[PDB]
Amino acid sequence: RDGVTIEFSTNVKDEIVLSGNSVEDVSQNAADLQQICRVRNKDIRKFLDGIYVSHKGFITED
Amino acid sequence: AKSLRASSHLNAKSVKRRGVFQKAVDAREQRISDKLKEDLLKQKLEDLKKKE
Amino acid sequence: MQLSWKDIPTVAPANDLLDIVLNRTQRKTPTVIRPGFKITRIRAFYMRKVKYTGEGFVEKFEDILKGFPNINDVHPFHRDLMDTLYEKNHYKISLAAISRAKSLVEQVARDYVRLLKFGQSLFQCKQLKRAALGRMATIVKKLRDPLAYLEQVRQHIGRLPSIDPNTRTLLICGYPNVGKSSFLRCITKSDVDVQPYAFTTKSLYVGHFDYKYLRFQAIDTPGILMNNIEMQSIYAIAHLRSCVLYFMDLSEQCGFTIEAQVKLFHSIKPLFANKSVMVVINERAQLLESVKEVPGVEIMTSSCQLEENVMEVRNKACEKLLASRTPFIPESVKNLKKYDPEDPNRRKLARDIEAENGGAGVFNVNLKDKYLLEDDEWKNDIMPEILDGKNVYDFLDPEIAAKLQALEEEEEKLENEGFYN
Amino acid sequence: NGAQGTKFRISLGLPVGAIMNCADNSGARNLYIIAVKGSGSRLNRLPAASLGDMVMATVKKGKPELRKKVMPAIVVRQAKSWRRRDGVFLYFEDNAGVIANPKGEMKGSAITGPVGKECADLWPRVASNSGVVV
Amino acid sequence: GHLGFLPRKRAASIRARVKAFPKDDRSKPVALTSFLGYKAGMTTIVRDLDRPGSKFHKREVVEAVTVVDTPPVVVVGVVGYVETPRGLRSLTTVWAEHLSDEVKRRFYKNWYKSKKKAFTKYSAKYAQDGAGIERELARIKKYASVVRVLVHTQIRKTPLAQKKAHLAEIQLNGGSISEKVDWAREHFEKTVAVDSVFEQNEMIDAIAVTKGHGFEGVARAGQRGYHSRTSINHKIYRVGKGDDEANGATSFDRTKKTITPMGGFVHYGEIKNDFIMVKGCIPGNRKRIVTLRKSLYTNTSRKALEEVSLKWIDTASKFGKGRFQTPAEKHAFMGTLKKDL
Amino acid sequence: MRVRKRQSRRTSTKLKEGIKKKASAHRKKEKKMAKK
Amino acid sequence: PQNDYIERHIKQHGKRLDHEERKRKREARESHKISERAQKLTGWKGKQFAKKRYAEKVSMRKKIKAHEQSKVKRMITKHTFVGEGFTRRPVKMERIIRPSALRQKKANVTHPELGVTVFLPILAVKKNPQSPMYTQLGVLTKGTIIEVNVSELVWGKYAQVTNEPDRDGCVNAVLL
RNA sequence: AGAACUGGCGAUGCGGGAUGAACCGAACGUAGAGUUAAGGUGCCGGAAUACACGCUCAUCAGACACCACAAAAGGUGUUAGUUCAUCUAGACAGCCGGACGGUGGCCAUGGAAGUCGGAAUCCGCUAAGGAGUGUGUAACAACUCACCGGCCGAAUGAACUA
RNA sequence: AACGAGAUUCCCACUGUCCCUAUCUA
RNA sequence: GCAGUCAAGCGUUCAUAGCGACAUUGCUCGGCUCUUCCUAUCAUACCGAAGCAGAAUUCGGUAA
Repeated sequence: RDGVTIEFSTNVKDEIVLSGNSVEDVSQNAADLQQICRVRNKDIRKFLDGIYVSHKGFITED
Repeated sequence: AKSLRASSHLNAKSVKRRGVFQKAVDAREQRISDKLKEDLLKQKLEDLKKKE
Repeated sequence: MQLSWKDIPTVAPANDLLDIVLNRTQRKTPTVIRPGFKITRIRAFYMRKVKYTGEGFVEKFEDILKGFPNINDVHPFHRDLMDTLYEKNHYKISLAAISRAKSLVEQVARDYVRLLKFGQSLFQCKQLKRAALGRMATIVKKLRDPLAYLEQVRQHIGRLPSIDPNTRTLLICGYPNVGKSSFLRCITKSDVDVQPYAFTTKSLYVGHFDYKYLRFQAIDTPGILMNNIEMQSIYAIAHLRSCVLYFMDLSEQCGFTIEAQVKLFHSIKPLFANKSVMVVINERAQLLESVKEVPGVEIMTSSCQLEENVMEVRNKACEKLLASRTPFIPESVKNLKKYDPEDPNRRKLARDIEAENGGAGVFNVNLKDKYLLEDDEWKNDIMPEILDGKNVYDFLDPEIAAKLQALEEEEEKLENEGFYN
Repeated sequence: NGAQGTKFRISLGLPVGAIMNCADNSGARNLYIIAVKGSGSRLNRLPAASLGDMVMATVKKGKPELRKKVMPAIVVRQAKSWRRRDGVFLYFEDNAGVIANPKGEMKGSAITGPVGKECADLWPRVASNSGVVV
Repeated sequence: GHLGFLPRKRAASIRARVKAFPKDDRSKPVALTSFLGYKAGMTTIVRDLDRPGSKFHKREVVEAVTVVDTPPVVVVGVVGYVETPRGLRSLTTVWAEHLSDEVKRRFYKNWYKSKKKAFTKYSAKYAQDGAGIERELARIKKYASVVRVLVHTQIRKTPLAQKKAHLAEIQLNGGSISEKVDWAREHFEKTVAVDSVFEQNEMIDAIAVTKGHGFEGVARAGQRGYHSRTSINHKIYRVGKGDDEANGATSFDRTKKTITPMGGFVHYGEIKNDFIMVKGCIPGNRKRIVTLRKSLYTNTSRKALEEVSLKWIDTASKFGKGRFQTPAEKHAFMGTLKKDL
Repeated sequence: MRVRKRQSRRTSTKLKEGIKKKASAHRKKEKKMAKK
Repeated sequence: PQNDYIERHIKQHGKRLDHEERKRKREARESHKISERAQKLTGWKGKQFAKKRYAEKVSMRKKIKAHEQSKVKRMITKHTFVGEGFTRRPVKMERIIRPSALRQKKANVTHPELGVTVFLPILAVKKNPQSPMYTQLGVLTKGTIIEVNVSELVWGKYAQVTNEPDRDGCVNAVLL
């Protein structure tokens, strides 16, 4: 989306960071990124594979 | 069986159409338009046959 | 049938079972009739519904009865194994209740159809149909307990291991948490926990391995101290054509006295007396020779941290279980190396060629560039093959120029003679 | 089951109720078709087999060992004019088929006469028990 | 039957008009989108098949192709259409000032009785510095969202005894409407070749009025045939040339022969000009005018991407049975005859 | 989607008058049931 | 497939990363989706949903109330009985056809003073109201007093029927 | 379903109920004018897209009618009520913390410490904490709420009826 | 026991009855 | 279905003039061929639940 910037987390394995201004842009893009990776016609319990929003937060922490 | 209008197959074919599948047609079109441009010059030479 | 049973149609919990069979008779049969029709069509309507619900419940009940293994008719190991894991009397009580209920439903359907050919109004006929399917519902409502049991047994028998009582087996025994979990962990690919407490394992885990070109199966056990988990082990020792590998911990570990292992070995001695026992050690030393007083025993000292002696125990176990003109080779092949799949430096096969060129079914293999010629400029072969009614290959030979000139001599020998005038 | 790779359309010459000869040295001399495995479905149309199609067929004239049981049969000779991709239309002298298990493995040890090119391509073990191809 | 192909009635004319056109890209060079000829012919080809994944990869396949005769189409006008809430609307057509005898024939039903006074005042309308023609061409370039080319066929170069050519309308899928109308300006009275529209390995959709069978007897009785049908995805196997001998020659056969069979096609003449050898069977019969459009869209599968390597062209006698490719091979096999010597 | 059949709001004269007879029937029942 | 192939997998690899977020949000959605189903679901599914939801309310009333209370501390088309002397009994019943399907022999009788139901055979049809013909035919319409066999076993020998056996399956009687 | 008495139709046109055997109006010579009945006043359609207070949003609303059938209900639709409750000794919501020792109560049993289950289900200490509300571990632990307490500052809660 | 254009069933041969229609003539 | 167990309330006050829902406990004329339509769908399409390891399957939703 126009206004969301993607960088990878250095020194932490298997992490993608989504950052911008609008809540809709960042969060809908996060939702899109995990709904393309649907485990299809299989287990939920057995197949862990997928992308997941580990942390929702702010750019500048105070 | 997946239909002719099955959404996933239409999207997979759109993945095709942005690759090799259009590029070959966009080279063929240039070769066709080239020979079309070549067809003007021959007829213009047969204009200059009478103009001679 | 044979070793395992995963293939069983599921067991509905007697409330949902009603919601399956009764809804299907509402959806699959015609549902709309006027009171103003002929009595014959009203009769035939409700008869068709009572009968169809009859076949409905019977179909679901027959699936349960034929699906579950006939406990006392399978195999002595499995007859007793299911008897240990499940209350065998209750397992036969439950299936007896289904066999009873199916005959009940059959009786109900056969009753109300016979009673239905005498209905005089649509109301009377409706009351009789409602009576029939309601009666069937009452029968199925009386089955809320055995079907709840049958779903749990279906789930837990569906996950049970498949031991073969006719293949070469070897039981792995000892006190709970001796270190026999580490043995099967380091002999085969089977994930068994070595968690530091008594009853970590709760059932018979199986591990397959191959030695001397043969299929072997080593059966891990929970252990003997009586419980359903405990008696599972003992009956596995008793009914399997096997050798038993009783494991001992000559250390501070396990949390049990070695003398208690001696007492237990000599107590359980009668039922493994026929099985040719191996004992593996993972006044005081003299009481190991008290264990040696058994007719068929052998003692071995091993460590699970090293991978050689664990293999040697297997070797002796399998050995116990069995007793119970010149060719033409080109030097271009002899000098050639082996194909290592995880090597960064080797030749690229056609498999990797088609991947690099893209796709499996999209790449066309060039038959050219792979054949040997005098000039590789003429590699891209055209080869006419046909010229004017006569194919080229029939005319094609070496020395055709000299052969043509021979025919040219045969021209001039007929040229001057005067055949062409 | 058993058939190797894709299968392309050739003309249908052997409907249900057709007696073909038997070609292997198993014991049977003839074969009566009762059903064709993997056929289309029209109204009133009989199931029609062709060369290299597994049919369900019974022995009519042969050894009693091969009878008592309806078994799969792969047609090796057609005698109706089918087309090859190499120009020509061809046909054989008689209708013949060979008996096999559902897996596509042959019971007999040798097949007499010519075996069709298409049939020997599709079924590998028929070509293993073949004397003549084409 | 198929309820889409209704009403199952006789068409408006033998020349069926093309219902839809390929889209438009406004960066592509100016090129024609549909072509017309005269379907007459059918013949057999063998080729080696480079279709990977198939049971016939690096094998040889025999197949039936059709020969449409396509003389070089001649441009005699241009039409401009405005985009309306009512569809399209032709606001201005412009012609070529001096048109053939064939098209002035198309404007009359009875040709011989007329004074042949068709475009006399229109050609006299041109007769100056232009002034009004350039005014109407400005009118087209200013407005008119799509621009279609008026063409006609070279009927005399075809062996047909009709003498009367067909007018048509062909849109342009070359961007900038300026370049459309100015391509037309560069092409008045001029002709357009076949291979300047098509080439080998190109999918087309040949449209034709389908072979009339007359009266016939919910599965209803009435008319069978003479319907305007569009058939899509017929691969062009060969584009040919009239002046060039050895059109029947392949990379393999290489004998100097024309694709025309011995004694020509049945009910139709030879070929004396450009042709398209299209795979399969195009609707209509022989002597029938077909209009060849191109694909509508990017239709690339491996049935559209593969290169055709033609191996041999059957030019044996269709009238009778086929035994000889050339006349030369008939009297080579035969020996010499009675009236010869 | 395939839009399914809509119920009518036209009450036929047989329905409307039959409604009145059924209503007056409910009255005669209610007057009797009031006495008990 | 060994024994607990998914439980060990949980006890070594976990459920999912979002398994707790999906579950918690779903249970929080169910408060809406009960109401979203109740205002949709046309037809039979609406009637079944209403019946199940009414049941799920009465059961909850019982849980809460019990907790609050434990807080403190011509042929006949009617069903008949025919006595065992049937073979040549009809002297006065010339053409009164009674089919064998409509003959119910054991009435499902309940005991009034002790709430136990004993399924016992009928011995004699005594007094059917509506018709004194029916007393002689053995018709078992509502209100018929019948004799009950007490072979299986304070008891009363007679029972009055309460159902209409032409409509339902069995004959249901209450002792006097 | 049976009587009685009563209207209507029948031998009766006309206004209305879109339409019509029994529904609402209606004392038929031929005309003119005025006023009305039942029904109506968006347009078809003659007559107010009047006025006034309200209620309703319907994934095929409703205009319908002794308010009669599916009809007892379900609904985190919405508006009115009624009866009990809390509340500036601080209501509901919200996080922050305590949420205790007898005590791992007895049998149970491999392991069951409140939370697999069988029975009482008691004491003390407080501001308040159940031989324990669910999640959880093999068993514990850890978290949770019900019960309090800390900031926060006005309304809120439950059960019914329309 | 042959029969009689008696009837039925089976075995062998034959055919557009059919799969599946296609064409020609009157 | 019959009888009982609860039992929101209403009974002319109101539980001891009585009715009473969901549960629950007692034993027990047929058939050949075509056209169109309906969904209460067997298959094909996409989903949800299920000890759903994979495969296979069971129930359920949208869907003509």
